Amino acid sequence: APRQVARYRTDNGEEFDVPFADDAEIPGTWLCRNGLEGTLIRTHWDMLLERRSVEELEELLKERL
Amino acid sequence: VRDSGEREMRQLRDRAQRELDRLDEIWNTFTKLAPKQLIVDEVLYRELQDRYGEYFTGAMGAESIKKLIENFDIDAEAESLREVIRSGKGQKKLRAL
Amino acid sequence: DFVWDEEESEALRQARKDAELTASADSVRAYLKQIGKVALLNAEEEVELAKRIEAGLYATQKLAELAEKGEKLPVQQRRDMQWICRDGDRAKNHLLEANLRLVVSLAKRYTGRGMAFLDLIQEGNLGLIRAVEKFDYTKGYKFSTYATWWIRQAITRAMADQARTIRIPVHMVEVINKLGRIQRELLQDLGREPTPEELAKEMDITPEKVLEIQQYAR
Amino acid sequence: DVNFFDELRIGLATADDIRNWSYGEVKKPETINYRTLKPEKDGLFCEKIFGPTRDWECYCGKYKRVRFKGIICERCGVEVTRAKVRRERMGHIELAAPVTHIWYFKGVPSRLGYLLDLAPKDLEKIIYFAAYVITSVDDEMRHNE
Amino acid sequence: VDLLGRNKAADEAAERERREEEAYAAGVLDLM
Amino acid sequence: LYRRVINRNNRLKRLIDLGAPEIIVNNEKRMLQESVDALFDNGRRGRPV
Amino acid sequence: RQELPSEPIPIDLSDVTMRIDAETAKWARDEARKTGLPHNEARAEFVDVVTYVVTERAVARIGRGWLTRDDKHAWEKMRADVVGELEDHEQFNAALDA
Amino acid sequence: GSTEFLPGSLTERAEFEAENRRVVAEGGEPAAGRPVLMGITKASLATDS
Ligand SMILES: [Zn+2]
Repeated sequence: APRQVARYRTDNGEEFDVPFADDAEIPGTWLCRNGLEGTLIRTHWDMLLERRSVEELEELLKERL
Repeated sequence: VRDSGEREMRQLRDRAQRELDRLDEIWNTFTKLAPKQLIVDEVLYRELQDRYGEYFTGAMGAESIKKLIENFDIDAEAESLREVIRSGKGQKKLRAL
Repeated sequence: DFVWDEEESEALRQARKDAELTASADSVRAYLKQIGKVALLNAEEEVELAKRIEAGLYATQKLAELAEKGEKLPVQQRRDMQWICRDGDRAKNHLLEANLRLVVSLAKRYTGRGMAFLDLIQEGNLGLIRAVEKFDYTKGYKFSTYATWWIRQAITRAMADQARTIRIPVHMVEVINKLGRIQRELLQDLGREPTPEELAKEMDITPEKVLEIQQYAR
Repeated sequence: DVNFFDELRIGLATADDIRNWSYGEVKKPETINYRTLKPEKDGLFCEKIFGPTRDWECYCGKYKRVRFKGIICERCGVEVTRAKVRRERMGHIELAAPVTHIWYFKGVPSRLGYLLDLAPKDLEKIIYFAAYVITSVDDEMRHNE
Repeated sequence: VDLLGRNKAADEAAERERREEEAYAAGVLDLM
Repeated sequence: LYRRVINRNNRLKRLIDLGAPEIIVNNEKRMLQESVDALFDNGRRGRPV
Repeated sequence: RQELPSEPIPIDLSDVTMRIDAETAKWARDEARKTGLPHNEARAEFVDVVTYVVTERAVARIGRGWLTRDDKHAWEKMRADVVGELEDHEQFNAALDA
Repeated sequence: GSTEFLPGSLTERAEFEAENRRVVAEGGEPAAGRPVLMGITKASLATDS
């Protein structure tokens, strides 16, 4: 088959190759062999807002200052 | 009142004396501190940190073992063991082997 | 008091045998040493801590907005906001530190059923993390009683989870199999589930041993 | 080439060897999919890591027949290849904290204990977070101060 | 000898030690 | 066993993200160590899973 | 030859600073003598009795407030931990041998 | 001597002689060895593979 190639890099300094088909496009970011995300070469606040109107929080922060 | 005093004056000074001896324990532990020594008393370890943390490094877990291995020098221990084998006898020599 | 009857001798015989594992997860002693000592906190101090926590969370929200959309106030005010977020983090840490022994005292009730004491303590600790995330100064409760429900429900969920670290002893499997067989036979012939007295009668053991062995069954 | 299979050597693998063997990091505790019996993405049976269960069958179906070889699908990362690769392709898990290997800690004699001159009881206390060990001391600073 | 008897653990330790040094003497220590 | 190891590792990552105090974090580390030991040689230490 | 402490002997458990005293030594010696075995055999009973007394006191101190004997499983495992720590305790063993 | 052999360890006679001749041809003291008679069971246990 006719083919193509691309490459990706990760912030640790490692680089990886990926063959593709000729009729294939290229993603911009890729989960590499390393397992990291590489580049082509319920949180507490969610819980607090649920039980608050932010004007209460604005007053709460204003008191701190 | 005399009996109450014989309890009070005794126990009040005794607790302070025990604390004063605990300070000597802390200093004597610091002066002989060396790598690979275990410290199990959390009070003693915390006091050692609070006083002299910048002079040493303690840790637990497999990460502490990794740091010990990094600091390890194979040749020195191997040659020390060889020196021991041709000098000691019995269980000491056997353990060295 | 002083007693050295045969039961105490048998207990020490068992203790020496159990002592063959050094860092046993069933022992909380090292964990207790690691907790250290922090005083029990009254309602006013706990609500103060919760107030600081929520203030720090809101400060984090606004600081995150201002870190991106510009509109940054001069550095002198930004420094006070930078102080508020750190204060909130410290308040959360202190409020969690205050209840580790509560987690321990809640966990001690579930021991002997298969999970180690320290694993139950970890589940209770995570229940406590859940508790601090839902606590509310508006409701006005003592944090201990409120977080007790979260700790115990987390412990039950871990216990009632199909995938768990059940670590039954090697020296109990045979007697548990015998217990199962005898209970099955007694159920089939008696017409009803056997009371531990009948089981003890059949197994030639004291009934409280029946009640102890039955805890490992699942 | 079995004609040059002359000796077999064994040794300790380092983290870099484990990372070089592996095709990808297992991220999720998932099994085969309960909903459809397909492998989960990033699970212990992930096809993107360990290869496709069925020959030359792309996960997203953009390549599905024998004539295609070796191509990575740009949309799901699975390689269009023979299924036998699932018997040979290795994975790995990246630990957030170091762990000691049980063979070299447990089992008399204690390899780690003998290497570090640590009694097995003390090493066990250290490893399972029950005691503190002093790792290094700046001896000269203490000596002068 | 009857009044005092023998200490079991000390005898066991002496036995295991004796086996260790005898294995060393025989030159087959690493196999035991 | 692999599932248990992955669970413990992910929860340890989460706890380190949450900024939990060292006691809880390193208790989870102890659990991770035990899970890996069970993965390699289950019965070698103490009582097995 | 079955001596008693002249003054209390600090044991210095890592967390509870236990001690063995005249009353405990006297009572353990009486139990060992009652056992009727030879001296080098009743030594084991003496060691067991002293270990039991020290261990129970130590666990009662560790379990202050939050732990009681009705927590049979937690109590027994805590006792096992303390016994294991005592067994390798050099100072405790040296005192008993004295 | 001047070899890498561990004292007290068992060594194949051929390897022993080979390393001794290597070191003595390189100025080192050859290792000293004592022949040991072994039963077929212990000889089997002492295999090199
Ligand atoms: Zn695809």
